[PDB]
Amino acid sequence: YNQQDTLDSYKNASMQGLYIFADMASKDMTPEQSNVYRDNSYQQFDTNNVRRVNNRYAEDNALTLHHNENGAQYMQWQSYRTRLNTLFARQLVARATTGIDTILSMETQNIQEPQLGKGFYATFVIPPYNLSTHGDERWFKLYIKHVVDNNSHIIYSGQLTDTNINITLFIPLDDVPLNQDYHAKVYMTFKKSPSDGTWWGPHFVRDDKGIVTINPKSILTHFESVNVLNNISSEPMDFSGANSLYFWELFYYTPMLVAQRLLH
Amino acid sequence: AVQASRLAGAAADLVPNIFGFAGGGSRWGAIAEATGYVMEFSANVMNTE
Amino acid sequence: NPYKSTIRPVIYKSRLYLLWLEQKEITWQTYQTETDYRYELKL
Repeated sequence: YNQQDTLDSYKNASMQGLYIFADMASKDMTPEQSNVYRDNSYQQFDTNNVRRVNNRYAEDNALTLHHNENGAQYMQWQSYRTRLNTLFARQLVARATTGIDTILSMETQNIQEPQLGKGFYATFVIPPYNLSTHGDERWFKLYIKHVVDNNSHIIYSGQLTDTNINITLFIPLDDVPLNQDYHAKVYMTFKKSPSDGTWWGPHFVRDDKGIVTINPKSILTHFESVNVLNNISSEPMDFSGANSLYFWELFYYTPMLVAQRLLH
Repeated sequence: AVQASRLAGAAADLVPNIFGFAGGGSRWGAIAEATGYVMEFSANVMNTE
Repeated sequence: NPYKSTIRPVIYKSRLYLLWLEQKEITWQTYQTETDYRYELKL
């Protein structure tokens, strides 16, 4: 297909294609026959600026790959973004210039990952568990809303401690907001009060410059504190993400394997 | 001796060998090929020795 | 394999890097001699 800036243009694109069979013979596709496959799955076609992910043919946006300007690659689907590459090894060279004792050090494991997409880092403080406020089941869930679509999504799930819990989350923000008064909504649910209230959690809004603030109309009672880390555009290296295996591969397994070999 | 021989062949290979209305023809990869051959032989000589 | 020993080291991100300029030259007759150059900076 010819590259076009909008999905609206693929609706009438002169789709070329062909068929490949199990014996790896092929046949050309008839224009009518190509246009069927076009009209069913024109949304999966890549744009000039946005790269999409293909799917098995069928007869709610597609998965997408963004190459951010800061160097983070991430996969997006609806409100969810997940990192793909890691810039750890590109920052490590400075640590390697002073040798092994610095590679394995603690601050090395705190090299920052640049943030992915557009969003703000927010710190949420979970109030102490109490039976009267939260009920007998200690579960709680953080939900995000009014990002991409009105339907809410889960962003964190946990158990209420007697202590506070400090939870720092990257909150995605859309290219253009759905609502002018609040650009994102976050509410926390538990056993006692699983239902959401219209204003009953932190609402976030963003001005023309990159600063985010909490809407005073929203009610913070379900949180012991909410803070927006407007100065932060990065997060710690992730021992649970995609490269989690390689990071456990290096920081713990390799020293332990070496020590075990030196023991014998 | 083999390192000198391969480097000499690489350097003697980069000169063009077709001329007329058609030009060029030299092997731009000859230096990387010679470095590959000499590295290949290095493992063999370290094994023998 | 630089042109005219145009090689210059640099340190980038605390690692040693090499830049050199290669030139691939091609010539033929047409009597007049034509020449093609393609200058290629390697890192």
